[PDB]
Amino acid sequence: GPLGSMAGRPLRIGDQLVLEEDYDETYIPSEQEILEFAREIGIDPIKEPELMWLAREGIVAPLPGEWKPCQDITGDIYYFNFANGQSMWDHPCDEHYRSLVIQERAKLSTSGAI
Repeated sequence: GPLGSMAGRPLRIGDQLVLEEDYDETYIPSEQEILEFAREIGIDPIKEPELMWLAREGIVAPLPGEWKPCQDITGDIYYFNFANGQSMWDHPCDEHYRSLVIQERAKLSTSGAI
């Protein structure tokens, strides 16, 4: 026996399929694509153009250097942090941009947001 903590962890090859491969940094998004990320992250860009400067940077921004997508053995896609050893079911940068929009909106509205 191990006479302490056991290391008999499960293994699979389907759990090794990482989806991070290509990304472009220099491309410029169209106004229709900036409006699409603004509407997707919860913004009304017709009345909230500050939160849409946030969305312009939003659509071009990549994931942090420790986080990347991978395949789960049930046949599904998820996100994993390789420095902390943590999983997520939504994009870490997308969840960050929603939180950043909400906090910027609360500051611009001086806690009187609607």
